[PDB]
Amino acid sequence: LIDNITYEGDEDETMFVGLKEKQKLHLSGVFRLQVVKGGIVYNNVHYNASREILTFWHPLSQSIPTIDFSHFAGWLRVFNSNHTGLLEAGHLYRDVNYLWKPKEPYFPLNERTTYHLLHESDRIQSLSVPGYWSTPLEKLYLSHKNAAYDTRIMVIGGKNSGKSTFLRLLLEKFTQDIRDSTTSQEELVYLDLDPGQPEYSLPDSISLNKILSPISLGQHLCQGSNFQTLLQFYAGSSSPQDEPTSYLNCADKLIDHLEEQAFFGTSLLNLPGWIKGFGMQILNHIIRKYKPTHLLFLETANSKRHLDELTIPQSFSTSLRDAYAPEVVRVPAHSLNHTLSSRFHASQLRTFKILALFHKITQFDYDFAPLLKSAPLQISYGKGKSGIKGIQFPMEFQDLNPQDIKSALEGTVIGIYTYSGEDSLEVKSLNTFPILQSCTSSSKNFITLGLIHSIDTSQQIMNIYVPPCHTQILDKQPEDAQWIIVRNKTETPFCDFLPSPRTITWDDNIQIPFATFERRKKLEHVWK
Amino acid sequence: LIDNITYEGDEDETMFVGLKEKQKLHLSGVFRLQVVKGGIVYNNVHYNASREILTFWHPLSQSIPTIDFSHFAGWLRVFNSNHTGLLEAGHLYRDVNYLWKPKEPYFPLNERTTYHLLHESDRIQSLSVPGYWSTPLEKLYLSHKNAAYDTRIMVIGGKNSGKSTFLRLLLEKFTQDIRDSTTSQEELVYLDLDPGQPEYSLPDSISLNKILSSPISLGQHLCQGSNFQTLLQFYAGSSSPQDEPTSYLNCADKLIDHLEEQAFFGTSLLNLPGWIKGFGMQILNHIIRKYKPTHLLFLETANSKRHLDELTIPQSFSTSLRDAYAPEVVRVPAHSLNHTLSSRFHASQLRTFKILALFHKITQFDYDFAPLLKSAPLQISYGKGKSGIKGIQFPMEFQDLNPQDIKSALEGTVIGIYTYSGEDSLEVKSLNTFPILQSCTSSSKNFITLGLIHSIDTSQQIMNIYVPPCHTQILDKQPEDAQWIIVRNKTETPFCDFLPSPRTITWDDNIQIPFATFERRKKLEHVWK
Amino acid sequence: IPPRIVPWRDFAELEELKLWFYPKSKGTIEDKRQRAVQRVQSYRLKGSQYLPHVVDSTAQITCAVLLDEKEACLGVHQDSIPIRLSYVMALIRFVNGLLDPTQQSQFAIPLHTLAAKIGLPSWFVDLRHWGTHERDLPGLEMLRWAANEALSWLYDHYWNDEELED
Amino acid sequence: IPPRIVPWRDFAELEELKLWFYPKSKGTIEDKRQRAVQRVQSYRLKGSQYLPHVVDSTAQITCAVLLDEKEACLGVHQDSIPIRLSYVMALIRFVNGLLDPTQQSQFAIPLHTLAAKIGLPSWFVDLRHWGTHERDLPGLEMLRWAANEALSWLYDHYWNDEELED
Repeated sequence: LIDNITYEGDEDETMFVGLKEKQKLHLSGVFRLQVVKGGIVYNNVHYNASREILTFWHPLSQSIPTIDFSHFAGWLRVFNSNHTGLLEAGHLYRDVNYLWKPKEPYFPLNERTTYHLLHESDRIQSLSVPGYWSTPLEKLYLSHKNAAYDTRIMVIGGKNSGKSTFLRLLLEKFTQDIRDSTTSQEELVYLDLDPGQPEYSLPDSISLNKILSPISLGQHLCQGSNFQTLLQFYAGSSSPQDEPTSYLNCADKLIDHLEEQAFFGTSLLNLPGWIKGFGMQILNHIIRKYKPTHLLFLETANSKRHLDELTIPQSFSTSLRDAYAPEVVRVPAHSLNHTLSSRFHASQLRTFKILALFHKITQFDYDFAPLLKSAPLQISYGKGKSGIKGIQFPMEFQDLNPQDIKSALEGTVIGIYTYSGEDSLEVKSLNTFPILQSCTSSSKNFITLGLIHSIDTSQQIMNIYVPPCHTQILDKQPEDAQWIIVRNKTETPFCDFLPSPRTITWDDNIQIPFATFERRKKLEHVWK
Repeated sequence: LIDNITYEGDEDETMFVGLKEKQKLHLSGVFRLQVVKGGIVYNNVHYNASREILTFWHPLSQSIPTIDFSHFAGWLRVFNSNHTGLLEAGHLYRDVNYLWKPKEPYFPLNERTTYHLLHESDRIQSLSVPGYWSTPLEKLYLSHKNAAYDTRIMVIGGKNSGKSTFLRLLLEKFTQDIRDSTTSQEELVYLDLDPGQPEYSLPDSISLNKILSSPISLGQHLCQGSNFQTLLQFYAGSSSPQDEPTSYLNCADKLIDHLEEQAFFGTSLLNLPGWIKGFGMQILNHIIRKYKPTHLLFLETANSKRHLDELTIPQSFSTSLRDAYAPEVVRVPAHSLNHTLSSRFHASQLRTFKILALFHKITQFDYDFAPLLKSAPLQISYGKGKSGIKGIQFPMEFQDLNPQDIKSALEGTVIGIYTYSGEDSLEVKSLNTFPILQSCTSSSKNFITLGLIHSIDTSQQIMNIYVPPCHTQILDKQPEDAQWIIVRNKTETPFCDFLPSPRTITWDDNIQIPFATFERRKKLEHVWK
Repeated sequence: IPPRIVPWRDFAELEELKLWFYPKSKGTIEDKRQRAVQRVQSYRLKGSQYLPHVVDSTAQITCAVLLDEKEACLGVHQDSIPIRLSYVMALIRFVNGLLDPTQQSQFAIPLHTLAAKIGLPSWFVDLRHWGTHERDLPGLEMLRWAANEALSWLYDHYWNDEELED
Repeated sequence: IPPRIVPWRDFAELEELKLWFYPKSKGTIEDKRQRAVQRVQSYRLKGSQYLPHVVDSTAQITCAVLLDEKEACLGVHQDSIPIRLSYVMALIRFVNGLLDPTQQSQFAIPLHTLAAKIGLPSWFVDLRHWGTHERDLPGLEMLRWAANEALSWLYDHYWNDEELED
């Protein structure tokens, strides 16, 4: 197909596109659409646009939904993103440089442009909506409006199943419906219970989030800012397997918040895959608790043999007294059709989310210079205490030498907490480090992640990195509030722990700790 | 190719053989032969016809060697050995019913003969002597007389490699040289450090024992032979040393020193457990420097030998003694036998027969294979002092065995009886009137015999127990003031002894059998193996 | 039916072990699982080849479960890794003695469908390599959850189930 | 020569770790072998992806060795079933981490060949089954002598050698 005309300037390098008859538009990157005429079909849905801006996120990590043209009637557009420093994310972490644009496309690259056309030459996957996959989902929407009651949805599927895409599609078409329906206050709530692949949540965290115009779709790698986080908890790991009942306790606390606010309307949640493994046992309690109106399974040729007893044993008729309903359906879907990684491993993509969190000035601004350049805002931990009153460690590291604590914390991602309800402090002191004893402390508020830079025992302070986005949420908080540090197994990004030349020149005299440059001795291989 | 001289010979079923016949003699069983004229060859060893009696043990467990004829010059012969009850063990143990006779022999079987003739018809094979082992063996012949000094041979080889057969060959080779050399008073002292497949020692035991030149016995008698006298023994209590390595090595270290205590000069033998692939590369290294092996041997070859190369070289020393000041190394093939090593007789299947035959061994050469339950067990009064038993020893684990559950643990279990030597003080902890060695140790005790506990009476403080009647009355020779120790280790009591077949012994129907159950095993209770 | 040697002096002794391992509606002062473990310790002493694997595993898992209950001064050197070390062999020996023996051969039915056949849920197949091959030992909570699930499994399938087929 | 993250700040913090692990002192103040394990336990906090397995296993084996050395009316002398399980875990993980990573060395090559390449005794290969695929756990002293052998091998082939190839 012949490319359309190009309109340079004045700002955003807005491009106008014209397709003869109906053509699949392949555009990658973050970009905003304002469709003056014609009908947009993004995955067999109707988006009639009249002077409304629609933000699109199309990472190469997932298959990009092509934009189809439909009547009626046609034949600023694809204007540039408001985000400034997201693309330069390739500079700091060089395994993510090709997430927004392809490697060697059949088009000239431009630093100004945050979107790129893909004319089938890059051989990348752009597989659209399957017909067979559309029918089971289309059935939920005929039940969305005539249900006359709050609708709770669970979706079940391991990694490589395509659960996230299904929930995304549900989200966009639900938000289209609620905008269409006037007046509908049934603001849907997304309840991310998957620390393995965060969506709408902080890294290694669990989040009940409110989903609200402007238009955002579909996969934004938690950077979308289309959601408001109602509540969150810090699981502290990428797998609930490490702390099963702790994750279950957090999920129980989160789901109960839904009835605490007495919300009625659409609400979604994705459980961690757990197709094979302890998942049989892990899902039997959360299905019992959340009272799901629609179960959904995607194992098919996974195969499905492992995850079979859950539907019969864990259903327990209908948990809800008012819903008094259940659903059990199976669909066949292996998305994407090509390799799941698509040159983007789940662990490789997980590092990007942490790195982008620590480098975000605000929702629409990004600055990906190393935080070593940035000032580390400090907090004083005391015996009183004012500020930090306790430090928590995972249970198995509860008997630890006071001398080593200083070396353990530095250069580690941690979770900052507020005591919330007033109670006894209940903290033990080890080398002036107020280690929280016996754990417990069920009532806490999780605010943000933190990266500990250094600890000064004499001054009793800690130079610590927090994402600039939250500031001044930390400052906009009562002075007498007690503050807790929870250091669970969250992995700090390597490119961020120690920068390289061409980023920071450092100093010749300065000796960098926790990093060694000598070639590893034989047998120093790390178990993997 | 035709059977000849099937002489009845009234009782004992004596028979004669044609000597100059071109067919080699093949015979199986426990018999004894006195050759009249002409030379005989048993395993390339020549025995003269000077009217001497030779006892022969030919189990089917090992490959049975043929008896050859040689000049000069020929053409009571073969007759039953004085072992009345040994051949009837099949009545008690069903598996060992065919140890001395084949299953279908293609021969008229007679119940009155301990020996049976086999000629190419049965499944078994005769090993003869391999040519490959011959040359090092005939060289090691030459290092006995020409040595003019003590020549101690230590032989290593894995299970099924055939160390036992080579060591036997060597043992009769030396015994023959002893008989015909005057004056040769350097009688062999065998050193069985192998409890897995022990020869010349008690079940699950270790022993240094003198080898008697006469009467003549060849070659493998399943520890039932009378050609050896035990000098010292220890109760390893396990089929494998790996259960108690440091103890085993200590049990080894105490044996070797005994050899210097006698100031013994002359030929001595030794076989370690195989351990071709595993811990063995270290264990040998403890006593290769201790035993001072003048002629170390290796057997595995295409085992493969990849394991016993680096350790043996590190263990070997240039000169560990003033006199010897030398060390020897040789490698030979391991293929023995040509057929399957089990030959329907597994090591675990034969260890059970040895344990069973121990408890039914009445005297030197008389066996009564009626079930033990008919025999009356004897009793000892374990007490507070005590005079009967001063302490019961257990392995390092099982130390929290609580007082009220000790009794049912002991009954039906094979144990090792010990005498406590000159005592500086006693070490005992009383749990439900059971005296138990709390700190173990106590290395001064000496092992006497195995025992099988039948019952325990907590009130009368007595201990009904079975001991092999062969040892009786060796227990009585011990002084009354001597203390007694009961050691429990992982030795498997024979199943037939524990509960006999109902046909053998008739019990009152109301009598409950304590430690056995008749119900079908519930799904799924199965013993991990 | 040929008689089999069993360590217990009677079937009443096995009923008593069943009551001992799984207390009825009370576990404070009448816990009585240390002494049942001590009993199976004697069963091991008499003969390990006599003791069924399910009784052995019930005793061993309970060994570890009673192990992790130490909360008294003075503070012990233990850094909670020995408990994590103990659960892994308790549970792996448990799952292996159900799949491997009676009898492993050259032809072997695959492990997952073996678990399906004997009734073992397929997530127990995984903890063989969950502990030995993984770099870091599983969390104490996950191991506790697995042990308390396995003990209930044995109570449901062996201790309180009277199928005699085997 | 790309930089590597290591939990210890510098060589002077790992040099003293070697001295602590092998003090040559029986007891009293000079023995600081519990402290070495308490420090590798803090290394696991920042890790455990930076911590080499040769140090993780040196700490686990030493933690088990310190575990069985309790001699005051507490710990192991009352019951010695935990120690066998802990030694089995330490030794199996030590063997597995070197023999079967399948990443650093070429895959599908038999385990004995890798044991030959890295210099591991051939009998450490059979230490994998040891307590996993046999009915009864190995004897307590058989475990002690193997744990001490593994520690000596680790000290000889890692904590001393000047090979930096890997």
